[PDB]
Amino acid sequence: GEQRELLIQRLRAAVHYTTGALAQDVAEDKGVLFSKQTVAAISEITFRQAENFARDLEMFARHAKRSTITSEDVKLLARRSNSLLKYITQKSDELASS
Amino acid sequence: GGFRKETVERLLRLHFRDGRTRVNGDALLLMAELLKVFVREAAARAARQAQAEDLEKVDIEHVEKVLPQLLLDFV
Amino acid sequence: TVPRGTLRKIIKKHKPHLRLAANTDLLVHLSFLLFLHRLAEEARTNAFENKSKIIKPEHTIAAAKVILKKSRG
Amino acid sequence: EPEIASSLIKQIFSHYVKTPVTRDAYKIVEKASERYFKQISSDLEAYSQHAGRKTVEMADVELLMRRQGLVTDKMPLHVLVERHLPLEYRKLLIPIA
Repeated sequence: GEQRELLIQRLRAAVHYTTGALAQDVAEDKGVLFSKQTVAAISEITFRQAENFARDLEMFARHAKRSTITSEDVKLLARRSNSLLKYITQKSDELASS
Repeated sequence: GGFRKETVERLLRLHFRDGRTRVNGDALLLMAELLKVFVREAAARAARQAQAEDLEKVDIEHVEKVLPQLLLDFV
Repeated sequence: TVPRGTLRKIIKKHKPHLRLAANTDLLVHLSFLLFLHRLAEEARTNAFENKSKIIKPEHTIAAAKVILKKSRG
Repeated sequence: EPEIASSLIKQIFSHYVKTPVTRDAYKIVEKASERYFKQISSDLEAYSQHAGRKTVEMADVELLMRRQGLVTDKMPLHVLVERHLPLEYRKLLIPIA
């Protein structure tokens, strides 16, 4: 149980590092400072959304009688935004070409 | 920059409701690009918001004001 | 009670070679019902936020945008 | 050309809502309905083609209603059926329990 909580922390603070990075980049382009609390939030929010990308990806595969998540599963996930789906289908046509 | 493939993987695994559930590789890359987009989006909508309030500092209330719409447009 | 065949007919019209099964149209029906339920809940609260006692098109449109989004698969 | 009754949609909507509703507002509700059926149509095409079937099975729908946010942990599908479905329609969904 404790080992889990430790995984939690390493992760949460991980998504925090990357969040803060992406966050700065947007900050430079747009020319505005993000409060620390701002990035904190964006971070937690990202973390939470993960739970639903997760449980929906689980669902999405196990519906194909499968335990292993494919590019197809991400695409299905991403179907609900035409812009978003267009873009991730692009990223997968780049990634598929190897 | 971006998200570490491994951390994505451990993040997805954390929330799975059945032990045996696992993720392929090119998936993990795409879940990475996807996460990046979600974050750059929250950041930019919040910044948009602040900037349109004639503010230099993007503050937490901006993340909240844009948050509900963000969750919608996205998944 | 259900215009079930009308259900199968609607979908056939959208997805012709998509064939349904069993009672599945009863669940599709239910999803539709619960869609309406949502659109109602939402639209009512949009009126009560408008200081209005009456459901007006503006309210229904707002709602349709949101609930219709919540409805995607 | 085919759809569920304008009148039935109106009935169901003004039931769940319990408020007077402008005629034109039901116009709107009906449009929104045409869109709903269109969308979930394309979806179920997807869910089925995903599990390798050319036919939509019951699990595709439960998957849908789950993905909508209707069927969840604290509110399971059998409940929705129990609450919002006419006795005659739940008998085939809840042959007993």
